[PDB]
Amino acid sequence: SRPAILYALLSSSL
Amino acid sequence: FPTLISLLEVIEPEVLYSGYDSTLPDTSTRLMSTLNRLGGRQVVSAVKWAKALPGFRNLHLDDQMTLLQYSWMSLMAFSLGWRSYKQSNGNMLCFAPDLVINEERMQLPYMYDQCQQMLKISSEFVRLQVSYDEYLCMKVLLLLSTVPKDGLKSQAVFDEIRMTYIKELGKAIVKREGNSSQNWQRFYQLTKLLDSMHEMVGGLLQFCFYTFVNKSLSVEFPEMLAEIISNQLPKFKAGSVKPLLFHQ
Ligand SMILES: C[C@@H]1C[C@H]2[C@@H]3CCC4=CC(=O)C=C[C@]4(C)[C@@]3(F)[C@@H](O)C[C@]2(C)[C@@]1(O)C(=O)CO
Ligand SMILES: C[As](C)(=O)[O-]
Repeated sequence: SRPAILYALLSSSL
Repeated sequence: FPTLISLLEVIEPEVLYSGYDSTLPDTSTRLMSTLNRLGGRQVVSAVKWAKALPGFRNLHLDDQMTLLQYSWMSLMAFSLGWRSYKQSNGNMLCFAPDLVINEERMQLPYMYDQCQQMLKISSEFVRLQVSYDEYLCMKVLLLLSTVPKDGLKSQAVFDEIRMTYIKELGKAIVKREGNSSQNWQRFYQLTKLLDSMHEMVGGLLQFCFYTFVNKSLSVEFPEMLAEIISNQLPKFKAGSVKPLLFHQ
């Protein structure tokens, strides 16, 4: 599915 | 108020060290694994770079994800080209200051073909004598040069960004030379280069997918890249990806 770390970095959302 | 070119200069990521251990002998698997581990970190650097890129944060989050997934290899290969051009005039691949692959090291099994590919990019910079500012702008364009076949969630904003950076490449060319009509000849050459990048990178992308999928080669990938590659892999097999060309 969707690439986790890249997503975490781009949203920054707690 | 700071110029856009000067922002591009300040936000450019600093060259990473690989921390390769030159004590142990080189093997194909080890080298490729090291390069991938380095790539992982370089990509994280590129993401942080994108988030500070003027314009970029206005895109929809999903468009951000898309452009970075579609173009990470271009960004990395292009930077490699630049470093190789700057440090060795295109003679060696300068992955990191502590990891330089020269003529001799390329003779390893599997290495020769892939290295020949990456050197092509380098010699392009050599041929065209690209300047730093030209490079910085072209690099941004690469981020914005591959889109899904049925467009983006915020095509509005995308097209504006793309246009700003094209204009910027313009200023960079002018700054090298003045307002001659050789200026548009240069613009052609540099846009021709940007175009030829889809083919060159496509080559690298193929080796990457091959070494990722074919477990018997024992090449390792860090989680960052693995997640991205495995998501991006079906999308490329299904040819659902569209290059934006400047030419015919
Ligand atoms: C030929 C391909 C293209 C290679 C990439 C070329 C671009 C790049 C620039 C770097 O400064 C370091 C890592 C990367 C991002 C890379 F060098 C490695 O990841 C290994 C890589 C995918 C490859 O060598 C392999 O698939 C071997 O695993
Ligand atoms: C914060 As950096 C210079 O690793 O992109």
